Amino acid sequence: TSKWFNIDNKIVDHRP
Amino acid sequence: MIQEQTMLNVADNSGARRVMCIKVLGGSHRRYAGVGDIIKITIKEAIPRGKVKKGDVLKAVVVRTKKGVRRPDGSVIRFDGNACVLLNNNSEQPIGTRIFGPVTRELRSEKFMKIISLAPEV
Amino acid sequence: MRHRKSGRQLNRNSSHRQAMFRNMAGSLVRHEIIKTTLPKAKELRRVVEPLITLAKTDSVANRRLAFARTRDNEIVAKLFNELGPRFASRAGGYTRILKCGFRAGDNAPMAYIELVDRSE
Amino acid sequence: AVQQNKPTRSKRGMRRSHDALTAVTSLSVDKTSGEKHLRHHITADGYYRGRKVIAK
Amino acid sequence: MIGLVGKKVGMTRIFTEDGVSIPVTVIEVEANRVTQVKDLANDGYRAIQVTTGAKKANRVTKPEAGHFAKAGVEAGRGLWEFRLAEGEEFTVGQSISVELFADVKKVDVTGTSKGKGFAGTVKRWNFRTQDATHGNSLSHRVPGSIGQNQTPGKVFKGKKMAGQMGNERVTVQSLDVVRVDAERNLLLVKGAVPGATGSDLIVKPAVKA
Amino acid sequence: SNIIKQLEQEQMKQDVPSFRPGDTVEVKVWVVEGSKKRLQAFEGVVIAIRNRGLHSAFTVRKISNGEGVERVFQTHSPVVDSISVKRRGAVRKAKLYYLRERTGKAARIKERLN
RNA sequence: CGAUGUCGGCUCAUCACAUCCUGGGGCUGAAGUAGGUCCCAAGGGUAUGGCUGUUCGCCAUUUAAAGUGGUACGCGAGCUGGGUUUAGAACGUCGUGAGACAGUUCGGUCCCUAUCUGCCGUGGGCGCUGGAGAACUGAGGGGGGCUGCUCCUAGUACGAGAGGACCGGAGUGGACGCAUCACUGGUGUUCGGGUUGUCAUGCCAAUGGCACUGCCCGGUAGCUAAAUGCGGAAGAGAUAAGUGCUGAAAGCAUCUAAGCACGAAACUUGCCCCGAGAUGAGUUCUCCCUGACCCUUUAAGGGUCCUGAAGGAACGUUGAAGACGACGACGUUGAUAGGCCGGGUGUGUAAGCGCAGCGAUGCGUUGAGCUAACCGGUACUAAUGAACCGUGAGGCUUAACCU
RNA sequence: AAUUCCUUGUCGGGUAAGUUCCGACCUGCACGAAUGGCGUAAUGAUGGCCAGGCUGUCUCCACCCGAGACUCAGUGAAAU
RNA sequence: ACACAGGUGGUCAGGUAGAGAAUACCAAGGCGCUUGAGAGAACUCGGGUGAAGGAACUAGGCAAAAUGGUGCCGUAACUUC
RNA sequence: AGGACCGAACCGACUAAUGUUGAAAAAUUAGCGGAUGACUUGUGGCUGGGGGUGAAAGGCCAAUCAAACCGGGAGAUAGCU
Ligand SMILES: N[C@@H](Cc1c[nH]c2ccccc12)C(=O)O
Ligand SMILES: [Mg+2]
Ligand SMILES: [Mg+2]
Ligand SMILES: [Mg+2]
Ligand SMILES: [Mg+2]
Ligand SMILES: [Mg+2]
Ligand SMILES: [Mg+2]
Ligand SMILES: [Mg+2]
Ligand SMILES: [Mg+2]
Ligand SMILES: [Mg+2]
Ligand SMILES: [Mg+2]
Ligand SMILES: [Mg+2]
Ligand SMILES: [Mg+2]
Ligand SMILES: [Mg+2]
Ligand SMILES: [Mg+2]
Ligand SMILES: [Mg+2]
Ligand SMILES: [Mg+2]
Ligand SMILES: [Mg+2]
Ligand SMILES: [Mg+2]
Ligand SMILES: [Mg+2]
Ligand SMILES: [Mg+2]
Ligand SMILES: [Mg+2]
Ligand SMILES: [Mg+2]
Ligand SMILES: [Mg+2]
Ligand SMILES: [Mg+2]
Ligand SMILES: [Mg+2]
Ligand SMILES: [Mg+2]
Ligand SMILES: [Mg+2]
Ligand SMILES: [Mg+2]
Ligand SMILES: [Mg+2]
Ligand SMILES: [Mg+2]
Ligand SMILES: [Mg+2]
Ligand SMILES: [Mg+2]
Repeated sequence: TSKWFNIDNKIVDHRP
Repeated sequence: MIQEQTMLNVADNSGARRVMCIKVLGGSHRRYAGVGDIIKITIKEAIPRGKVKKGDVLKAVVVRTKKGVRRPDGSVIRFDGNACVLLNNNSEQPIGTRIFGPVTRELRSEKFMKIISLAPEV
Repeated sequence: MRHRKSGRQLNRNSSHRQAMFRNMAGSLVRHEIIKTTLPKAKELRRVVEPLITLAKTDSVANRRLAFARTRDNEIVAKLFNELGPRFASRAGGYTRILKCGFRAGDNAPMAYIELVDRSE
Repeated sequence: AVQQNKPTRSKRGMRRSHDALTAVTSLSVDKTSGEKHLRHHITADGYYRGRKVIAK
Repeated sequence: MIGLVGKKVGMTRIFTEDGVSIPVTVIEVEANRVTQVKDLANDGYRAIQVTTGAKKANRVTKPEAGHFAKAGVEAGRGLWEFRLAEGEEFTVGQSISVELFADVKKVDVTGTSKGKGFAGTVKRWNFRTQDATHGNSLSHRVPGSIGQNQTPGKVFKGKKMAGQMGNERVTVQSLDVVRVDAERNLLLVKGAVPGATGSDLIVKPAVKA
Repeated sequence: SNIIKQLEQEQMKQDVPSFRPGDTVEVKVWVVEGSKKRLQAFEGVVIAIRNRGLHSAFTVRKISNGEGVERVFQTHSPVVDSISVKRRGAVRKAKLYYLRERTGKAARIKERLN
């Protein structure tokens, strides 16, 4: 499946 | 060892009763005052009559510290509590006129003579 | 950081250690030989040899102490009657540690410890 | 933290330059029984420094 | 001038008439016997080489022994040089006592610091300790950042980091000499010198005022 | 500590009487008052004692003019001169630190009388 | 755009100099105290708090000072997650509405075991031209470089007054640093004692387990700071801005073109530490090896028997040395560790027996009993007789001494 | 003001010092009466502010007891 | 997906203290959890104690620390009583 | 008497640290809420995909949800990589 950090929004969204 | 914040009792009239150290004067970053050093002070308690009133900002002389004092030979004097004598902001020099509780020999200063002249001990 | 400290830890806590060297002192004073790891063996000395010494003088008290440690009346008994007098004249060093070395299951470094006059 | 390139077969070997073992040499003989043994250790039979301790 | 080799027996007060406690390290200073003199001829420099203790015969090697052999032997603990400066000494185990410091007021003293073995920052370098609390995740005594970003793109040399601490040379300097006592081989210098009890010490008159 | 010890006991007072935690000793200490070198008396309860040869000290607790003061004398110091016991305390307890939490009538200690 | 994590704080930094303080100067509308401004200077130092997410800023109070900038507006494979920024919700606002806002409002998961470079430590290998044990030389590198106040000079110089010096002394501080446990103390689950609940040792009495070390009072060594010693320097060289001497080019003037003197926390040193892988592998002292013999393509050639040193390593007992390696002490001709003897220190009058008492309990024997890592001693135990590694006189050339 | 941009508005209070808080003013950028207005005892793992106690949260970190980290033996992964 | 610190309804229920099926120590009974042995570093995890100070920390007292039982005495604004 | 009070079982999931190639695809430890009620629980039943159910979050409908899963149209179409 996918690692938790990839699914998680705060770490992943990082630069909008 | 007195340091910013820290309540002190007062060993004179003037009428302070409870007082808080808001600065250890005498040097950049100086951590502690003790022995017979000078500190800036904000009155927290104050009797109703009294020379001083609550909220005043003055200086004062550490006269008893619980960590006490050493001097030569290796002995120690410790006092159960922390007390000071209020000084007028310009002239140092007690604003009070009577001293209470014992004071120590270290205080044998030109400016602090009036304290040991008063004061019933050491 | 250990400078001048004394007393091994054997990866236990004070409690466990205390009870173990108790069971072991027994196991030694009883059988007069035991097989055990060299570290455990060496420490055993600082438990046992004092007991034997203590026994060299018989009194009610000295027994009752030898019972607060060890806690086995059979061994406070073997001391005092047997080991006490049996060494009454010996300066110290009632034991000796002989090393066989390297237990199979865990490669632990091994050794025998016996009462020094075992003879039997 | 992970490699960016496969370490080589060479590099592997290098790292193992120190992983090699030492023999013994200090193997020594009992004065009574014949017996090879580790120095300062009981022999197979239970001899050590000539004397026979341990029946086993 | 030169100085001597001693042994820290260490640390006790001596009281004075007018009532003051002078903490002193007690340095035992057995006579130092010059094992060799050195000269601009046998290249280099002017220095003397002493030994002081006593050593087990079965511990003294052939060479060490042969070296002691030239001049009055009785092999000591070790050897130490002191550089010279218009003072002179002949090698026949000249033997130098604590006599030397009768008139000295100074003295510098050098030991081998107690061995802390590790420390890491905080102990080693007085680094500050991160929030003990307040959300800190596994970073309470850690060193924190150790560089900038791409542009140094490296850690600079000599960065303060965790590692071996103590068990190294260190000397102290100044140190008033309190008492000199020949035929007792004692030297009381005022307070605290590096290294542990029993360890070897080198004392020399202070280089600073 | 064999070469010490020697250096030490050759400084120790010998006249020191025996006291005991609980006793109400009076220590008379030298003091260069200002111009005069006089004696000054400190009288209080012995609340803790040393017992380390030359380095022997003890702590005396006074309760002066309101709240306490404690003095640790190094017993073998010149500045002490005189020390006499003045009352015998019944405590069974080596350190009387608990007295600090007491006050007056609550802090009295029985005579030892034996 | 098959991901280049972002404000602020925290921790740690590092450079620049357009220098905040300290240092040296010129000018001053520089009397003095004290300012202003420009020049030189980057060695070191360069605030705690209130409010706010802040940076900032305002305010309080300090200080010699609270410098301006670069470093992915340094620093999230170091921390935080308050701000902006996920799905919830509401206000105001816009919109018929879904919804929306650099409007506001309350609530939400920041992973990565370090291969490489770097960096802090610490070993192994080989080299350094016979081997070996020490002691060195010091190319080179790193560390350190802060400053207040009081007293004397002197109420003198200066100034109508008020006020108040340079220069030079002497003490004593702040922050920082190194070291150390003698003092003062912290810790002290390995010492002693008190005490609650309960279980057990047959029972009384005395003891042990478990309850956070059950709770707690003390506390030995060690480790330690708040504890107590010490440090920044003096001096020397060459300079910066600057001031000069002498002095022509240019009869004069001129610090400069020749020549000479001053001159600062910057520079080179002095102080402390590392340091011969300094392959440019250095110096000094000491110790050790003085057998035979064969083969070929005959040369820094290979080998056989004898030999096995100085020393090293291994092993053992080990250390105020230590992650492991390493480093130090010792191995019976022995105090290396444990034990043991005596002492100390801690605790604070054991158990047993007696006395008083109805009893709880008190007293006597008794400052008893017990007492770790301490001290001084002591071969009782354990450190074996040996084995192992390491060799057997150490290249060529030239020169200088001698043969 | 869960609504105020200008805004840390202004005045009063608390603090040595208060962009928050409590009380007011009204100039309501852009409250308002069942997409309810204004109050309200009690209740709340609700939001903001204050004080006593308390303290290793901090000044500033020290020591200790345990589990890892380190060494030996056995087994033996991972992303890239 | 595992000899997985998780989830799984009903039944029985001793002693000492205790209000108690809380809690602590036990009985009957059942277990020591399928790597161990040494070391006594940094750091990390979980605990204990701390001179003087006492919120100065920080977005915020986050976390820790403190309070803690029974009987009696006694208890303010306000209140829908 | 009580959607009454304190508090275990039982039901919950407010804070923190740990864990994040876990012991665990959502738990552990210390604290926390409810605990005679709109409580909680075993067994069995009914509701079906633009449909269910929803004290309402776009929640849940088998570790899947702004339209479940399985097979089919099927080699959908892809001016894009
Ligand atoms: N257990 C995860 C949280 C988590 C689980 N599944 C996730 C999926 C997406 C984001 C986070 C998660 C953690 O370490 O926090
Ligand atoms: Mg010892
Ligand atoms: Mg226990
Ligand atoms: Mg986490
Ligand atoms: Mg932590
Ligand atoms: Mg680059
Ligand atoms: Mg990436
Ligand atoms: Mg400039
Ligand atoms: Mg940035
Ligand atoms: Mg937020
Ligand atoms: Mg005048
Ligand atoms: Mg005049
Ligand atoms: Mg009984
Ligand atoms: Mg409001
Ligand atoms: Mg509407
Ligand atoms: Mg509710
Ligand atoms: Mg392994
Ligand atoms: Mg299993
Ligand atoms: Mg299972
Ligand atoms: Mg239970
Ligand atoms: Mg297991
Ligand atoms: Mg293990
Ligand atoms: Mg404290
Ligand atoms: Mg506040
Ligand atoms: Mg702050
Ligand atoms: Mg604050
Ligand atoms: Mg809390
Ligand atoms: Mg708690
Ligand atoms: Mg209810
Ligand atoms: Mg309830
Ligand atoms: Mg689902
Ligand atoms: Mg297709
Ligand atoms: Mg088709």
